Amino acid sequence: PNHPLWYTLCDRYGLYVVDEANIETHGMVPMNRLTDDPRWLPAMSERVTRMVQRDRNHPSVIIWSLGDESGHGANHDALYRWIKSVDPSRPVQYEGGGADTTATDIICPMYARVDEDQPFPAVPKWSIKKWLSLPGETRPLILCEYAHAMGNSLGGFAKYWQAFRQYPRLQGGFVWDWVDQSLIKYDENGNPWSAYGGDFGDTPNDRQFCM
Amino acid sequence: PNHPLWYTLCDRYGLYVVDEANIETHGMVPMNRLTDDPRWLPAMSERVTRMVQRDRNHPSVIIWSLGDESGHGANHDALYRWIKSVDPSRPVQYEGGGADTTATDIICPMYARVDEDQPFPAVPKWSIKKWLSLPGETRPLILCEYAHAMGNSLGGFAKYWQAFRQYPRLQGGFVWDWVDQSLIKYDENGNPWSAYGGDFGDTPNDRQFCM
Ligand SMILES: CC(C)S[C@@H]1O[C@H](CO)[C@H](O)[C@H](O)[C@H]1O
Ligand SMILES: CC(C)S[C@@H]1O[C@H](CO)[C@H](O)[C@H](O)[C@H]1O
Ligand code: NA
Ligand code: NA
Ligand code: NA
Ligand code: NA
Repeated sequence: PNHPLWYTLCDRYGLYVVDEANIETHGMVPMNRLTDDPRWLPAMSERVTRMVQRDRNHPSVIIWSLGDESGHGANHDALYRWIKSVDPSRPVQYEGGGADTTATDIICPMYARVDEDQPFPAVPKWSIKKWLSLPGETRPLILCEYAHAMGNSLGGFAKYWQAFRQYPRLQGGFVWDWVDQSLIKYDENGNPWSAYGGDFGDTPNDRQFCM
Repeated sequence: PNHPLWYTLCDRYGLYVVDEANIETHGMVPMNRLTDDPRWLPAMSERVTRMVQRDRNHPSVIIWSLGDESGHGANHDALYRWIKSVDPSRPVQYEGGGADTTATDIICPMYARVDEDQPFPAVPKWSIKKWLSLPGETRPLILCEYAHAMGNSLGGFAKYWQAFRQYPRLQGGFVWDWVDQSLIKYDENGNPWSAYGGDFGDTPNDRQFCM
């Protein structure tokens, strides 16, 4: 959840918001180790429930999200239903565990390609065009993340937009991401320069991946 | 319906057969002028019912078809339901009126392209990949006719097969068609040659379109 003024500005200027619970357990092995564990349900529940209690009156918020990259655990299904019960006015989405689990109203993959399948075991990233028509599938698809804009990037961006415009159930996505997470450091003469991972003696680090 | 031995040979050699009623009203304006007219229901009904009565014990017959290029009329709906009632063992298909009407269990377009939409009013031929995922659509898609093999043709055939293999609900199609409808004529010297439309003094004619 963002600084409260963010929603006020989105209400007034006009932007659709996905408001997202502060839950990410990316580094766990497997990713759902905590989210499938009932002992972590209390802690997870408060990150979801308290977000809804704070932000449910903002018109800019159109979609709730259970968090990010925490696999798919029974705790997600429980909190999905909690939101659906408390606030019927907004769809709930969540990408973890393969982007099309029972904890999501929207097929919301990250970095699924337009035409190319990436058939990873357990959590495949189908071509988005293919994903829509999988046997029994009926939901809209909106990429929670796509077109990773790291450095000299956004190659193939037009391929997404051609597809979004051709397929009714391909309803767009959220580019990753808005702003480089570089930090200011200063040389011996006080001149500022942009620093990334590792530049503060931080180790292990993931270098320029913050930008 | 074919010569009765055909089905015997398909039973024994092993070919899947679509058995199709002898109903085609292509030249009507609009195409459904007779098939939507209850006056023509009796004539139509016999072409469907007597086919099913004849061929229903052949294992090679896996799908019933209500005919060809006769638009979509209420008579199709009645006869679709008749077959479903009398023979639940086989899906019923029919392409007329846009290939995805209430008279077909299978989206069965003719000459719909792989990636390119052709958005004709009333009867669009969507990209087959796009067609599968239209809001609310869940049926399998098998082209009743594709890859018109007229003369030096079948360019882009590989594109169909790539899509068939990638998409579960794209379950293939029927090439148009098997054998040139040329007829043997003889010249002044009694030498045989292959003839097409118009070569018998027949007019109006559609020339080489029979091949
Ligand atoms: C590097 C991948 C295995 S994880 C990948 O890292 C990215 C780096 O910017 C983003 O954080 C994405 O959300 C994440 O899926
Ligand atoms: C020419 C189109 C307007 S109709 C087109 O003609 C073809 C000619 O071989 C085939 O008969 C197809 O079945 C038919 O759709
Ligand atoms: Na769209
Ligand atoms: Na990053
Ligand atoms: Na297929
Ligand atoms: Na022909």
